[PDB]
Amino acid sequence: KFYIREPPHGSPDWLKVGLTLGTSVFLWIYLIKQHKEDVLEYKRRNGLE
Amino acid sequence: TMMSGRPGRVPLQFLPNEARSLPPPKLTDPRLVYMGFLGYCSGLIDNAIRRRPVVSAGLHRQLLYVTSFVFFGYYLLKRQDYMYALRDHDMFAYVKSHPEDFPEKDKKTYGEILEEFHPVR
Amino acid sequence: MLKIIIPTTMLLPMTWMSKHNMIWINATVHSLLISLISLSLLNQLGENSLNFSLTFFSDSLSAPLLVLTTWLLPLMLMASQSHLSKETTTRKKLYITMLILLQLFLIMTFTATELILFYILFEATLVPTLIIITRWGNQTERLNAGLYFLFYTLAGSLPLLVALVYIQNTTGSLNFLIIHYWSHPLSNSWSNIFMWLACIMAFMVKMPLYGLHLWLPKAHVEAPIAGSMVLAAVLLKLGGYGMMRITTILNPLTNYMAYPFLMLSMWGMIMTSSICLRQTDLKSLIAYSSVSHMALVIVAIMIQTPWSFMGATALMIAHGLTSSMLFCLANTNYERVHSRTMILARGLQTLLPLMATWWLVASLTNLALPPSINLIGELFIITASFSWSNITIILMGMNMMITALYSLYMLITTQRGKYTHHINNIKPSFTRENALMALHILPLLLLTLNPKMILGPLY
Amino acid sequence: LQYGPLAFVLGERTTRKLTETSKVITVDGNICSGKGRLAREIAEKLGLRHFPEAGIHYADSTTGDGKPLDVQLSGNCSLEKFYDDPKSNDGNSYRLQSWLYASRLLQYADALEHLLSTGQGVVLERSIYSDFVFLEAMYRQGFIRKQCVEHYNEVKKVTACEYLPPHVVVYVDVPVPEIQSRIQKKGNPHEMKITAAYLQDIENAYKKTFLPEMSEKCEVLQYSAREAEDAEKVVEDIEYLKCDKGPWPDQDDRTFHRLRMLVQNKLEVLNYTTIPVYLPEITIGAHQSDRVFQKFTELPGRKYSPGYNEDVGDKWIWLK
Amino acid sequence: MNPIIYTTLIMTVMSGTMLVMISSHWLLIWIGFEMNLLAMIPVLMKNFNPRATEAATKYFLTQATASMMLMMAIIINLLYSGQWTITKMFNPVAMTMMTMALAMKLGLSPFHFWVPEVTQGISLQAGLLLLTWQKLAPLSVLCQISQSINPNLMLTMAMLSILIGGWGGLNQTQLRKIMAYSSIAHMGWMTAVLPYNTTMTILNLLIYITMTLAMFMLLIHSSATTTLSLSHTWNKMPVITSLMMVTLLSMGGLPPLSGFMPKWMIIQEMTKNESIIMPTLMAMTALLNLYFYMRLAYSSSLTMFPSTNNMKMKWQFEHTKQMKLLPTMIVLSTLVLPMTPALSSLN
Amino acid sequence: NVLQIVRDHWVHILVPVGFVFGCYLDRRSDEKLTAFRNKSLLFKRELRPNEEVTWK
Amino acid sequence: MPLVYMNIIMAFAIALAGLLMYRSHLMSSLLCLEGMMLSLFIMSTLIILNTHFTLANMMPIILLVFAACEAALGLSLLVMVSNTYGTDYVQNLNLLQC
Ligand SMILES: CCCCCCCCCCCCCCCCCC(=O)OC[C@H](COP(=O)([O-])OCC(O)COP(=O)([O-])OC[C@@H](COC(=O)CCCCCCCCCCCCCCCCC)OC(=O)CCCCCCCCCCCCCCCCC)OC(=O)CCCCCCCCCCCCCCCCC
Ligand SMILES: CCCCCCCCCCCCCCCCC[C@@H](O)O[C@H](CO[C@H](O)CCCCCCCCCCCCCCC)COP(=O)(O)OCC[N+](C)(C)C
Ligand SMILES: CCCCCCCCCCCC(=O)OC[C@H](COP(=O)([O-])O)OC(=O)CCCCCCCCCCC
Ligand SMILES: Nc1ncnc2c1ncn2[C@@H]1O[C@H](COP(=O)(O)OP(=O)(O)O)[C@@H](O)[C@H]1O
Repeated sequence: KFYIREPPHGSPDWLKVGLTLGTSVFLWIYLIKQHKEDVLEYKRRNGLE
Repeated sequence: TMMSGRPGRVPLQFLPNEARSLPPPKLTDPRLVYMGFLGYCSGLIDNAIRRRPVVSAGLHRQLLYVTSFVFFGYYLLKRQDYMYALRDHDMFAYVKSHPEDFPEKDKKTYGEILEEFHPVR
Repeated sequence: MLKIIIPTTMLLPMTWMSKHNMIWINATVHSLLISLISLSLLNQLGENSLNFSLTFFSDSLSAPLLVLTTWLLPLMLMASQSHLSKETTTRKKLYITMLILLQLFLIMTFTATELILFYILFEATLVPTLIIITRWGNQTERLNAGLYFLFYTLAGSLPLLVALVYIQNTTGSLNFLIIHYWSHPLSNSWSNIFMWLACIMAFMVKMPLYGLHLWLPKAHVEAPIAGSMVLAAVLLKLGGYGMMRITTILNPLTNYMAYPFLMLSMWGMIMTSSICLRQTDLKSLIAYSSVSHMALVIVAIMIQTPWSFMGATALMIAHGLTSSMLFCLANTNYERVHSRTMILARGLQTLLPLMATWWLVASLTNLALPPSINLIGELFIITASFSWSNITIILMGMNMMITALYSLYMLITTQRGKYTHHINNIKPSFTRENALMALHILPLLLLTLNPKMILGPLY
Repeated sequence: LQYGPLAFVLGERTTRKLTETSKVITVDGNICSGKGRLAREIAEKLGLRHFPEAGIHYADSTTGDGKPLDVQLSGNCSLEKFYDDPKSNDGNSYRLQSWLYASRLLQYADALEHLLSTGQGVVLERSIYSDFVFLEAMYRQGFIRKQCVEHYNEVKKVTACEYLPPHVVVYVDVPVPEIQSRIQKKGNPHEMKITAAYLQDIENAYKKTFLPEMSEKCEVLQYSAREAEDAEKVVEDIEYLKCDKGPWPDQDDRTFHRLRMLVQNKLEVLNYTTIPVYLPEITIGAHQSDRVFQKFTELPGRKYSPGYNEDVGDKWIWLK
Repeated sequence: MNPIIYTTLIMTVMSGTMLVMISSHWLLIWIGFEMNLLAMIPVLMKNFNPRATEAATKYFLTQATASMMLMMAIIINLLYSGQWTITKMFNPVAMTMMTMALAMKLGLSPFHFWVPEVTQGISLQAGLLLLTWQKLAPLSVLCQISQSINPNLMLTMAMLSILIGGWGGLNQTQLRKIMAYSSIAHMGWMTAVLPYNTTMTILNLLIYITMTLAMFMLLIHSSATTTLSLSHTWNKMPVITSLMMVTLLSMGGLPPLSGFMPKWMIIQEMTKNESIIMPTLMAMTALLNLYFYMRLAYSSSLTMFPSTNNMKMKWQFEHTKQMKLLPTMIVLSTLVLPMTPALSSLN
Repeated sequence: NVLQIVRDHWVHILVPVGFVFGCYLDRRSDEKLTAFRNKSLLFKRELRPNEEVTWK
Repeated sequence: MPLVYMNIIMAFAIALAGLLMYRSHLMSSLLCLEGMMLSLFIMSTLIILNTHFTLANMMPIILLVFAACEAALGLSLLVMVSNTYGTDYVQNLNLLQC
């Protein structure tokens, strides 16, 4: 307890932290899946594999 | 407007179905790495402006910055590659269709070509 | 070239994550390591250049300049750590970051394989230099000096950008190999004359040419020690490197458009040496000496013979090292007495013996004393100019006489005589300063031992 | 969440929050009066929050830890030095006056924020509108200059033209000889060096300018020492002041919203306290400014944001 | 003004701009312009004072005159063609009227005075919105009708805009007037490249919008409206001054910053059309913009101006309100040169 | 202790790892330019029985 | 083109010249601004009626609507200027300088 008045960010905003981490994880998963699907579609269209 | 009004162009379509036939950018594309670097710089500037520890505070915020920048950069690279490929395709089609305008030329060697010599003195 | 570029981009996080009392140590050690790594580029071929990839390539002209830049960075670090003791840690890190960015841009400039990328990088070298000058300069005139430098360089360089994009549109490529193998003669016309003017004038302003040089005394006098060291050693050589690279496509128009520039360079070399004879400021004296030497380099490039290019390259390297050493010596004496007047501090020969020895060696190398590479380059340029015409010998002889006169005048005024009676704060020379002088001078003598490493592709 | 436009459209309304007793009361008086005791008693009996006189280091009290900072980092002025050598050549008098005006402006902003976000009334031991009496006394005694007075007037205009006047102004009138007697009995040498004219000039400014000015805005209560010593009658008189001809009846929800948004932003409150008017008294050179700012950043809990100071015991920085 | 009223007026301005950008009918385009102006005027007059009232009056008069000329051009084009679709106009007189009306809306020279006057009159947020959105819409119309623009008139107005913006910004000391003259110069650049590559016009518009947003957000953060007011920011938060110095260097077109990309691409494109004198003059004239950017940078960041005494209390307090996307604007306005080939995606 | 020393002297690996990464990227850039490997008129030759490429 | 269109276009040109040349009053300039849209309305309806563009007959009504919207905006600005300065003179709108 150093501040006479409670700082606005004294405690982590757990809702915001969860939203941020979940959004990052979801975006990375979606990007990986999208790249996989794009590679497969390109292979199918150009008759490689 | 060069490529605007191209036949069969769907309005407000970021990536048409015909773009699926092109090689997608690799996840380790140097352009994607630069996009992630821009996201990291954005996170650092965020911390600096808000007067937090620049490298320590807001690791989740920095992660989201990097992820969003990489995502948008990937889709932007896809669209850029598609547009350049379409430009090259149309150019080659036009060259094929206008042989009178793009004729083959006789190739003569430098033993046959006469070039003036300018001495340096 | 990535094995040299990436270590600098890693030097940046090292500088920004090091402890407050270890920044100088880390930066100096790893800059020396990067210089040692960059020494490998001196192994050049006898037929073609070293083409690493589609973006970066190295040549017998690019290699010595890269090695000079990588070797010059730690010396700038030493001088800066000398004069920036009271700055905060963040500002010290910012200064080191500016130096690192300048070195990175210079490396990419000298290794760029395309004219437009070369233009982008050699223009990018202005921002760190301008920040350094206008932020860590001592006098009130640093702002005006930065304005002069920036606007001279940009007014020179913008028509160069227009010329480069026009050349790309006309020919299809700005790649140096393509424009060399596919070069075509430049017919005598107003359009070709103005293209030649755009390119050559940009690089002449960068040289600088006589009549386009005021920014050089302004910036060199008012910049900090590191800024002065990098401005003369490397940043002046961008013009010469560009002119050597760009004159491939400008023939045979160069045989006729070079007369005004040759006359300006010769007569202004004489004039700037004479100015050095009557200078009341030591930094101004060194700056005008730099102007004279770069005017000689301009003469060599304009006459454009295989013997002139070799002399031009050797003179560029030698002048870079000598000017850096002279600026360092002047900065040490300034730190002693907090004034740049040349006659304020005298008797330094009897107050600081080894520093007087360093002064003597630097002055001997400044004038063309054989077998130094300064003399090698100057003699090659003089012989090529003699082949060009037989009164260039008259002009070169007058310039050499005045060069010796003003060099020894500076040495005698600063060192000889009797010390100033009231100046009693001249402490013994520091180990750091003596090491800086030794690291400036020894590579010069080693290059004298092995001269073919700095004679360019024409060797 | 913090108050803002979204909260306003959600439905938080100042008029709804007000409880008909949300009044701003300022007790004023000359040097060494019973105004402090009167303000304490009024705040206690009426249930209002008491804000003591806004002296130096009030901003220190309201930020970081409650402990006041060093004089070099907060105020750079001394009331003791002003008393000992009023006509100093270093601008101490006007530096002190401007810093005290800024402190009073900050305290008034804090009190208004408290009243608007809580509905409770506030009792200030002095306000912005009574601060100029010291400036007039200093100028008429030759302690400061006309340029200093003009700068004070400019700042006062552009700053206090935005805030609502107090509901009640209670002035305690004490004659100068009694003031000097109380000062002599108190025993503090620095204020024992106060001259008679300086005490007279403050009284003249209070009676001739401040009271006539505030009477037009709203009702003003004037009490002597004996009347002020009995606070029961003062509170009874305050309670039966049903008249209100000020702007407070005219205020609406949108105006209150703007006022609350202004007062909750302290940098926006103090925006015009540092305007580029280069008076020698208050101007600080580049080197001194840089050194003092470096020291302030070197202070324990001041380098980063309040939630991000590791050395004072803040955790979870990497997830904040 | 009530927050609901403010947000609905902002949404009406954006609705008018979107109507202009999506409509295919000249009458609907004119309706969009009218709605934009009608909802924009109170936004300018939000903070009531004589300066705001005068700025709103001048802006309204200029926009009303431009809209009348635009409607006259539409009617004249209808007379000679009987067409309402927005395509290549069928009458040179109607095209001249339309071009002059749109130039007056954009503030191109010699229709520029209202831009610095209104920008100095209105607050920082109002100036930001004004510059960005009110340059966004008429340039969309011009890009649509580019194929019938008269190159001589368009390039004359563009060169006049560049010169006048450079000189005005050179003389001014007020930050809002400096920003207005910078806007005039950048509009000159964009309209100069318009009759050759609308894609390059859009690229320059995007870069200019990013840089202007970053600069105005920094000015709002520093709460400075003059040069001397900005000269005190180094003593309270030196990070803002450094970021603003970098942004100012970018706005001058110095490599390798983002501001060099629009000038570079425009010069290349205009040179492709066998035009050299115009790109050379446009490149050389920008040195005035760079000069007053550098003069502003000397005062704020590269040097340390004298401070005051209450700056200690300002140190003690903290900046509460946050302007989101400011770091993103700062990054995108300085470090997107290597990503240049994305203009094909913009195409 | 080791943990305190490493916390201060961990930056000294940055330049060496950057040099290693740069050499690796140089190798990768070289491996993309094998379009005329063992096909230049001056250096064309038959492969040895136990080698696959002339240079890497 | 008949002479009626000539006269209508001349009327619009006269109204435009009147707006661009102020004398003292902001109200007179507003009156000139209203005349321009009157001429535009007349020209548009003369063109539409002659060519029997049946669906275009609703355009002049919208033109009038936005004309009087602009008139309302100008009157609001004029009353604010009058309250500020005491007269609607355009000489008092000189606080801002180019
Ligand atoms: C990464 C290193 C740098 C590379 C740069 C390359 C280009 C990109 C730039 C990106 C910048 C991002 C951060 C921006 C905000 C920085 C704010 C700051 O002060 O930060 C201090 C901060 C540490 O101090 P602090 O106590 O935390 O800071 C608290 C206060 O902010 C302390 O501040 P204060 O309150 O004490 O105020 C003092 C200071 C406060 O002001 C500042 O410090 C300036 C802040 C803004 C700088 C510019 C931001 C970027 C703008 C675009 C740059 C374009 C560059 C290219 C163009 C040419 C050059 C312009 O003000 C002054 O000194 C005023 C006088 C000087 C004004 C004139 C010069 C201004 C800068 C102009 C040059 C800009 C380029 C260089 C930027 C370098 C930034 C670090 O330093 C950093 O965070 C540096 C970056 C550290 C990165 C660590 C990454 C992880 C570990 C290494 C991993 C490496 C890769 C490993 C791979 C795997 C291996 C196995
Ligand atoms: C760095 C400068 C700022 C960059 C930020 C720009 C932000 C743009 C806002 C929209 C981005 C996301 C859009 C995705 C959904 C919309 C996609 C679709 O609706 O638009 C497409 C078109 O929009 C763009 O293509 C997508 C945005 C492209 C932005 C690229 C910026 C490139 C700047 C160069 C530097 C690289 C910066 C890298 C970081 C952004 C197709 O519409 P279309 O009907 O066919 O185009 C009509 C235009 N005509 C008439 C001229 C033809
Ligand atoms: C998708 C479905 C999953 C669930 C829904 C998620 C909705 C969106 C996620 C919400 C993000 C969030 O709440 O936290 C944002 C954090 C930091 O929060 P804050 O404290 O700064 O407000 O971090 C940030 O501030 C984000 C920074 C990103 C800035 C914008 C980057 C733009 C990318 C493209 C640029 C070209
Ligand atoms: N604006 C000001 N300028 C100069 N001095 C001031 C100012 N405000 C308060 N002071 C000084 O602060 C002191 C506060 O004393 P005060 O609280 O009035 O005593 P008491 O509580 O006995 O009435 C006074 O001596 C007064 O001189």
